[PDB]
Amino acid sequence: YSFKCVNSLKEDHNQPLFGVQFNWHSKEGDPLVFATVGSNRVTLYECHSQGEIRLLQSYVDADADENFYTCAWTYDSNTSHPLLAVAGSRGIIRIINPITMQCIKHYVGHGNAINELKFHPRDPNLLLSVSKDHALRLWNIQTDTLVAIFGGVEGHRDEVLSADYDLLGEKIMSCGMDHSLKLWRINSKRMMNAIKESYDYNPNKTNRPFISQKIHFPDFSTRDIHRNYVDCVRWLGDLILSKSCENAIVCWKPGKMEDDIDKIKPSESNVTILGRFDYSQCDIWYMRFSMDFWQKMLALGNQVGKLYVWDLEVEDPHKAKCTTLTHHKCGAAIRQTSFSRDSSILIAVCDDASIWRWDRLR
Amino acid sequence: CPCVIAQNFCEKFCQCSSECQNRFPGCRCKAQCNTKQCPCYLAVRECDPDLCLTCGAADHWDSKNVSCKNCSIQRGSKKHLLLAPSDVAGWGIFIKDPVQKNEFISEYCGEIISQDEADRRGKVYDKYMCSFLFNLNNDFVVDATRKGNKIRFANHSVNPNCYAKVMMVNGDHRIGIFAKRAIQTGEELFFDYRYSQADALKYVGIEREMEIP
Amino acid sequence: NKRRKLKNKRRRSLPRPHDFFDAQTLDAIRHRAICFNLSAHIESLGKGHSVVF
Amino acid sequence: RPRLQAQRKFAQSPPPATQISDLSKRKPKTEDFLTFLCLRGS
Amino acid sequence: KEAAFDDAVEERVINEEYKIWKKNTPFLYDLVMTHALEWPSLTAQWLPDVTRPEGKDFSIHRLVLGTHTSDEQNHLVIASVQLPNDDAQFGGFGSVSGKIEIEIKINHEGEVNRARYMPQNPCIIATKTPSSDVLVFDYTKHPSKPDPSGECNPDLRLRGHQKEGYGLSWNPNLSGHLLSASDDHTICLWDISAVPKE
Amino acid sequence: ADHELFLQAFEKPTQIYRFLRTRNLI
Amino acid sequence: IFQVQWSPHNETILASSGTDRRLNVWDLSKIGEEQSPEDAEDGPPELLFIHGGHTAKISDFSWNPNEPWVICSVSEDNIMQVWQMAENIYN
Amino acid sequence: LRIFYQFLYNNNTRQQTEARDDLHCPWCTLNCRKLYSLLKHLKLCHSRFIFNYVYHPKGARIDVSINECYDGSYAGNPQDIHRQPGFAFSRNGPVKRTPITHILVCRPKRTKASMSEFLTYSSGHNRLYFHSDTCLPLRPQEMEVDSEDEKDPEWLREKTITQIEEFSDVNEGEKEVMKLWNLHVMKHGFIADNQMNHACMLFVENYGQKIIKKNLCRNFMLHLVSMHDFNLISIMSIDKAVTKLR
Amino acid sequence: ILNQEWKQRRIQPVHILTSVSSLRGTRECSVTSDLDFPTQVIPLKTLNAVASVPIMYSWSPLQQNFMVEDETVLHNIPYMGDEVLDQDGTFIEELIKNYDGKVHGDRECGFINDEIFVELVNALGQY
Ligand SMILES: Nc1ncnc2c1ncn2[C@@H]1O[C@H](CSCC[C@H](N)C(=O)O)[C@@H](O)[C@H]1O
Ligand SMILES: [Mg+2]
Repeated sequence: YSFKCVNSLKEDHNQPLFGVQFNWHSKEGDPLVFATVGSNRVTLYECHSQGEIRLLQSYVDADADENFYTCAWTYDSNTSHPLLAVAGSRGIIRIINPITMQCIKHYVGHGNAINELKFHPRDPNLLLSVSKDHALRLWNIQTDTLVAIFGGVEGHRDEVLSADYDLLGEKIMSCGMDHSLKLWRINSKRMMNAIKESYDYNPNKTNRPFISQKIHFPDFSTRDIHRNYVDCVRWLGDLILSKSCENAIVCWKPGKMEDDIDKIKPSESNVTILGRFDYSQCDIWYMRFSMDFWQKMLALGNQVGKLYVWDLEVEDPHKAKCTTLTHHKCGAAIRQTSFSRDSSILIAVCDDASIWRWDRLR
Repeated sequence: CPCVIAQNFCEKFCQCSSECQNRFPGCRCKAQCNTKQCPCYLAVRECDPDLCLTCGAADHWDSKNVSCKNCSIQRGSKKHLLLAPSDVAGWGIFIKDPVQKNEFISEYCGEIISQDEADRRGKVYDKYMCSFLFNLNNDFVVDATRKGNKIRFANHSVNPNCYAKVMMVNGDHRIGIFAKRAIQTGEELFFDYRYSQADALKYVGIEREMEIP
Repeated sequence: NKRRKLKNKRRRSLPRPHDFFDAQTLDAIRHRAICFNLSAHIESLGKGHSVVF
Repeated sequence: RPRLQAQRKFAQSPPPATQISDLSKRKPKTEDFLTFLCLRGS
Repeated sequence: KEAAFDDAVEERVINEEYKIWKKNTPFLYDLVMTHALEWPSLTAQWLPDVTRPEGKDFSIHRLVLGTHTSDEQNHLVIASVQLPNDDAQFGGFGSVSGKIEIEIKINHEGEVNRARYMPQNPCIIATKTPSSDVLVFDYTKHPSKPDPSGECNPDLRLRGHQKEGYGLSWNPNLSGHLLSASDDHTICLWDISAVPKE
Repeated sequence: ADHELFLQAFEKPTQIYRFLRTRNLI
Repeated sequence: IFQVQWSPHNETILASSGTDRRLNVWDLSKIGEEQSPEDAEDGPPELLFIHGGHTAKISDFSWNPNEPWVICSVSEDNIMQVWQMAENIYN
Repeated sequence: LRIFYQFLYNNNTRQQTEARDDLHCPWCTLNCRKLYSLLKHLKLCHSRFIFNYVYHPKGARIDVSINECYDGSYAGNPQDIHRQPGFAFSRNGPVKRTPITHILVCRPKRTKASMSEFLTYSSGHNRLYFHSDTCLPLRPQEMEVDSEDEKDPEWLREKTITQIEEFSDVNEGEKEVMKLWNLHVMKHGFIADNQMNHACMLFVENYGQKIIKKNLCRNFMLHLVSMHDFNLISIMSIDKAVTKLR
Repeated sequence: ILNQEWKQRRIQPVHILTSVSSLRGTRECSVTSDLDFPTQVIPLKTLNAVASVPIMYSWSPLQQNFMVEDETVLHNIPYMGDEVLDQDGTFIEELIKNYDGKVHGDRECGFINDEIFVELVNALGQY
């Protein structure tokens, strides 16, 4: 439980970055690779020993002005090539193949900026895209068809911000500016019929446009947790985690401690809070936390450049942990944290187009 | 009589007597309850299918070929509409097939709210200087932000080819849009918004054409 | 009309028609032209219209 | 005041009118820009 | 590879060039008429007959077009055109509604590889097909509204070829005399000047 | 005034016609 | 080259179509006529005109009766064009 | 005559030059022999800019500026622009699209040269239409009679049932009935009172098996009572319903 | 379970940038090292283009009007481009007065699950 600054870098365009994503699809032993997106550029690096990090590749968009926002690593079932997709303010989604160093797929169906991208833990052709259009879409990146559109008569009213798959990949949570957090399901018969259909469609075959699925109702929701924005949520086994600009992270479960997660009636009107976590100076929004693939530690960026670290272990959240690893160079802000498949290294992005690196000493 | 003090007639659902003079007779017109003679047409309404047993309004509540050109909204036979990025600002509707002047096109549906309520959302709509608000009567305002149909995507002009008509149907106000001339395939649609000329130039100041003379 | 006025159409700000050419197809032209000239020297010798050997 | 402050995303916070050759000056601006005389038309 | 990149470039260039040629046309032609069909064609034949309605500024002509669709029902088509027949006239030049209109559709089995009208009878035309034979038709014997079923009266098809071809020529002086030429390395000649038992 | 703006802008249309020059010439 | 067609109404006028997305018009009278170096760099004399409409392989074309100087053209791009050249070129 | 140029940049700056070997195009080296023809060839061919004739005393001067709009965008099947890459510009198989027709050259003027002067309609669909609800392209075949609009929106049927279920002071033998009816009401849009007789007729004509399978006909009759009470049924049909029921 | 399924795969390694001769002239990027390391330099890579579409929002279709009860509390606060209201931060307060200062989440003063409320009500005897 000790990371040390073994390297720190800085870009040249000096425009703030947002994204950090190790490729968690490393065949055991392969080098550590990770990427980061900035104003209108992407960056490819590789972790080396002795705090060495090596520039690998970088692309850029010129034909317009955009501030890229998110990324996600996946692969191709067909030939196992690594796959990275990104999206920015323009609201378009691109798909790049580093093996050929080209973009092979682009998607345009939103109406505003995008805010996050994630994949189904099991299926690799299912991309979830969260936007400001109040609508959370979901694509089959392989047959080039939309599937669902969550939002409508009972959706979010203002600029959905963040979402998160359950650990197994059948349940989602969503959070946006309207203090509102709503539950969606995927396991429903209708849903999976739809998905299977999606995996089968030839445009040349029919004169019909594929028929998506519109969903106008959350499985459950409330706004009683915070009295401010909510901009990042994390499934916890069957528990919940969320942050606000109120300088505290909270864990809770819906209903009562006795209430199972999978028996919850849609008209449920109660929630159970368990504990709180604390920190200092997160007085702005759009700042995220991450966790190890082994769900044992917690990382979080900070406004003034600090850090705050806990353990996801039996440490009682009343007095679970407190670990602040700090350096004296930048205190502008830190947007996002990221671990490898193991807990070896931890990266974070400062607000000034500067990178950091922290090598763990257990 | 509340009907009376409302300067409004009696509808068959009123409790004004079965001969209460405050009631309304009903269309009698023969060719179509449509031109400048038919009384329903003057006191702008649609000849209800209980009364105009002459212009066919009653007939063919199932069949779809009638004579009363003043029954369409109830039957609701709009046209086939398309969508595309406009040539003025963002999106904008496009018609599909030719149409003769003074003809039905569609309704302008939406949510309904009290007057003052509409003055709150409008405060924000003004900020971005974009809105969907539309005033229905002295008391109610229709809102096409969260719900509606394609027509919400029509653009403003000053010499347009369509116009609105606050009508009165079955004791309920509505809104219809009708062509202002003949129109063939593919054109775009407009109609004056009837803004105050000051704000009209503030929010909607695009011309699409220069001074011909 | 059989005869109307000349071509006149303008307003405050019409939408921009989203030009076609991309940087990605642009730079290839530049590169090609450079090595071409350094094989040819026409802007220097052939005045853009005559080829040296 | 606390329930009245708007939330914030970010922190608190040529002389010689020479010739057409200016064209031939412009398109190559590296890697052996020929004619050696375009630099005057910088 | 390379050819892909190169072709993208070439496409963009061609687009530019067409833009220029369009901008430059007005000083170049005495007429510009462009029209887009849903499916392309492979044939071209002007019907030798013309009608010119009075009180107007335009003639009327009929054109013989084929069809090679992707997969769906094939058709033989002949449509209408309103050429300006005037020197002082110029919505655009005449009426406002339309200057071109389809008038003749006939179901067709396979694409059209060739089509020419008979010089002696314009109501007689020939047809080369993806098959190894020839088809003849007389439009006056079929409605413009096409058979929604599909294939219909071949109207005395022919025989004598084994692969498809493209050659087609009636004899101008002699009726019925018509030549053919196909991948068979052969020239086949029918004489339909008199075939009572079709 | 980063004159590269004036440069970069008028840079673009040039090479196009330049290529086009040769092309049309042949 | 895939098509050649003489001109009705004109004894010395012919037409050449092919795949180059172009269309030519020749002249049998101007065979080897001394032309200015700029006329020559324009092209040889006997070549009369070149059509510049289509943007694909020109599938087919045709003269017509009933009209002196017009030809329709069909490409592989669902495109049908009809034109009449300017008059000044001849005479 | 010495010829000069001037390169405007929205007046924030500029640059000026002079034409060498003038009357030959500074780009395509086209030999124009007149200021007239040269001005023409320039304002037409090299169109991506704009020009102006200044007539400096030395013989000619042209202050150039960039075009502002220059609507240059792809002119083909307007759909290809959005084909997922690798398929766009396939150019290897016939494709169907909507018909259009333009006219550009109808009757020329054929005027004469005038240096003082120096200082097209549509028919058919000419754009890319989109789906009303997903903002996706619209194939030329999908734009057929399919009109993606009718009286019954799914989300509405759901919402009304749910709202009904909020009510506490009701028996299931009533809620089920109200829903089973209101939905069929929506399904056809009944307005005229002369329809209500046929209405209840068709209602059981559809929901016969169900109410039987629901064993709920007795509350159906209570509803018939209520409706006659509201002066829309005659007694001459109330029974007639229970008759047709079995 | 997940680690298991992950253990059934095989995935390529990436190769670092290798500039192609197709662009002898381009731009490049470099990253300074804040620590004792040199700086690497690599030519940028250009992406193809895609076309965008105008803005739009969420909305559900309809064919007849719809009643809506009134709204008394704000329940949410908008967000401009954070530079506009940097000059007109009062508009917020104006709106606040319009709704007479009432937004959901405000005046929360903690939380209540109505069970402790019932307990206090039974406990808060008349004193
Ligand atoms: N002609 C015009 N000029 C300027 N603004 C216009 C306009 N037509 C519509 N608008 C804007 O659009 C709003 C009406 S809602 C229609 C929006 C538009 N049709 C679209 O592309 O989505 C108005 O509030 C106004 O702000
Ligand atoms: Mg493409």
